Amino acid sequence: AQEDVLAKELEDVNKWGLHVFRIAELSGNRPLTVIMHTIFQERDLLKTFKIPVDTLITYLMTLEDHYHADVAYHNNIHAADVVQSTHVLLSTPALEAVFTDLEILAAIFASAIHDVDHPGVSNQFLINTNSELALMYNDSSVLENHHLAVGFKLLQEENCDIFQNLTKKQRQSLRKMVIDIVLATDMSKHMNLLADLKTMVETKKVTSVLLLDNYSDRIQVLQNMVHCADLSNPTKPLQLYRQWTDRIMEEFFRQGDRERERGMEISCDKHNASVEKSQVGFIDYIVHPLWETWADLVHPDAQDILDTLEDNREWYQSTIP
Amino acid sequence: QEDVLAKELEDVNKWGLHVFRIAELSGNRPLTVIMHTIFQERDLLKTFKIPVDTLITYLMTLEDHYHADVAYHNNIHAADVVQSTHVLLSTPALEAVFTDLEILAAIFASAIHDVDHPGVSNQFLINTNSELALMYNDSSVLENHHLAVGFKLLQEENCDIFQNLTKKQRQSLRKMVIDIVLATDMSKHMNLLADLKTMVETKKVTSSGVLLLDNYSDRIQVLQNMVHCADLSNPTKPLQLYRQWTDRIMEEFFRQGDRERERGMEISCDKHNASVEKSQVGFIDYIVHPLWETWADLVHPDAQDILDTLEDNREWYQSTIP
Ligand SMILES: COc1cccc(Nc2cc(-c3ccccc3)nc3c2C(=O)NCC3)c1
Ligand SMILES: COc1cccc(Nc2cc(-c3ccccc3)nc3c2C(=O)NCC3)c1
Ligand SMILES: [Mg+2]
Ligand SMILES: [Mg+2]
Ligand SMILES: [Zn+2]
Ligand SMILES: [Zn+2]
Repeated sequence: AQEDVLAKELEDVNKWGLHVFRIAELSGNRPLTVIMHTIFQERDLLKTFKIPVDTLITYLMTLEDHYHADVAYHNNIHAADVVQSTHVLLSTPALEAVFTDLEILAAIFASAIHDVDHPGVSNQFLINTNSELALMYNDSSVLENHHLAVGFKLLQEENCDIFQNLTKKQRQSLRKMVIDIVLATDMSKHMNLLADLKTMVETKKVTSVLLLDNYSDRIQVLQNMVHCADLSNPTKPLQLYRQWTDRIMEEFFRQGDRERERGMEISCDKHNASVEKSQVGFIDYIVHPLWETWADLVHPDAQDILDTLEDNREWYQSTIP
Repeated sequence: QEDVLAKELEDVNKWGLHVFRIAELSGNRPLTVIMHTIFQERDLLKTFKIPVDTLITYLMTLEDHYHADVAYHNNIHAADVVQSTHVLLSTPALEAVFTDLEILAAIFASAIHDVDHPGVSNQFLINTNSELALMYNDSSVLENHHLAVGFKLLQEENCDIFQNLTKKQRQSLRKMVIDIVLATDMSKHMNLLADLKTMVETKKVTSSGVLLLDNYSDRIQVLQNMVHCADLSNPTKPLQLYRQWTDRIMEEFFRQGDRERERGMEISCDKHNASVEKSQVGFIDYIVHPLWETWADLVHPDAQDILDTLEDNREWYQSTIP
């Protein structure tokens, strides 16, 4: 009966605002595994790429295992939500028959692994406390390089190589794209990514659907697409959004509590925080400029997402005065 | 022995230092003694309040992480790049341009720039599905690892030569060292060269022809090209040095070839099928000379003696071709 309700909730996999937190309770805490299996079935990705079903389950569970169950925001539920959101953006009418099967595979895999083994703390925290991770990666996209190293490394585990039947050319190319996509999720790169997206909207070329052309534009589109999915919480129905905020504030406060345990200045402070004002500014300066520009690329496919974000923005603002 | 090395070292400020003899007479400690002399000379120990024993401890531990069994990418190559940078930092046209901190980073970077090199290329490591390429997502694989090793060794007991620096000082130098080492990757050559060409066209300079570099972007860029130049300086040294570096890179390459043929890899590096001579002319013409000429255009006329040797060696190597 739980499998019954689980399978019912999975009927909404193609819809913005899927009940991701319920799917997580109903799956026995395997949102990423169940959401990823259902998406591969939907898009016929097992057959196309000859992925044995048992290998795909075995990898998915191992990766899911490598998201930390004690990090409030950057955990497996978030990875799941990011995969399903890229899945929906990939389906936009303005991009129909634009991306190859291998590019579709790259974007969804990249979404799955994009935050794996996330410690619940910022790049800057890891730089300033002189941690193994920052020493390893020379202070440069430290977390995102790690996510990638981990997401690939897990393919080598027993019965875990989901790409065993791709050609060597397919695999080299998929690898390069996954790396390019996942490094583009570092927020220190947001302003530069959005510049390029604006330029592409401004020089946009369309059919009587979107034309590309060359690897450089296609990759930028995929990079911006997964960044949008990554920052999609404030575009979701408000009950989903509000839970996403409580979780990121918890993680943010746990980090400030560790910076205090150290005599570090506090970036994060649970006796200073102004949650509602911070969310309004997040949307106004970061989240709305990205989604406005994305909506422009795919006009008018994303109008309802954009209307949703604007409503949520107003709601949060309304809590202030 | 301690007398001969004393005297050989008195040439530390000269292009064409007898670096192989120094390695010999120091008991394979050329990076320790060359770095040590340099810090004394430049007065880097008083300026940065470095206890003598800490530098020595670090330098020895740093040098031990160069592989003795790799024919080019070892501690003699790291002693050599260090010394070559130290001389280029003394270019008339760069007089009083860089701070004591920036001089320190250039020279620290030089020293660590190849540490723990396996004697094989980034493309090898990407093709052998290596663990280092897995870790660094195929980007500047070697170069990222050299840095992470260099900095980690400072945390060993009595190896933190930076202990008496302030916190802003440590951040800044850490940043500079990384930008400088990442620039040693040859994949980045052409892009750095174009940028240096840009700087020369639109260059500034006082009435002594001393260059004026205000912002970080321009100064780091110069220190990047300066250490890249030092790395690629072997063809510009006296012939009896150049030849010795060339035999050594050719051995390292032919050994990578062996490691390949073996593993069933397509052999890249091929000893039963290379012209050492023609490959050197090729290398000078397409990479080393466009580089040191452009550098020469920046500090005109100061790099003249250097560019002249480079062109006299190209001529000699081309004379070895029937
Ligand atoms: C892509 O990398 C990263 C890294 C850290 C946080 C995020 N996301 C957020 C940040 C913030 C936030 C909070 C206070 C000040 C500034 C920003 N608020 C939210 C999210 C989110 O996506 N969901 C819920 C609302 C994304
Ligand atoms: C900085 O990165 C790297 C990597 C590999 C070789 C080098 N340097 C050389 C390469 C080659 C060479 C020879 C044949 C074909 C292509 C290149 N010859 C020489 C050096 C050198 O610097 N000293 C001795 C002469 C530099
Ligand atoms: Mg992330
Ligand atoms: Mg190197
Ligand atoms: Zn994320
Ligand atoms: Zn080198």
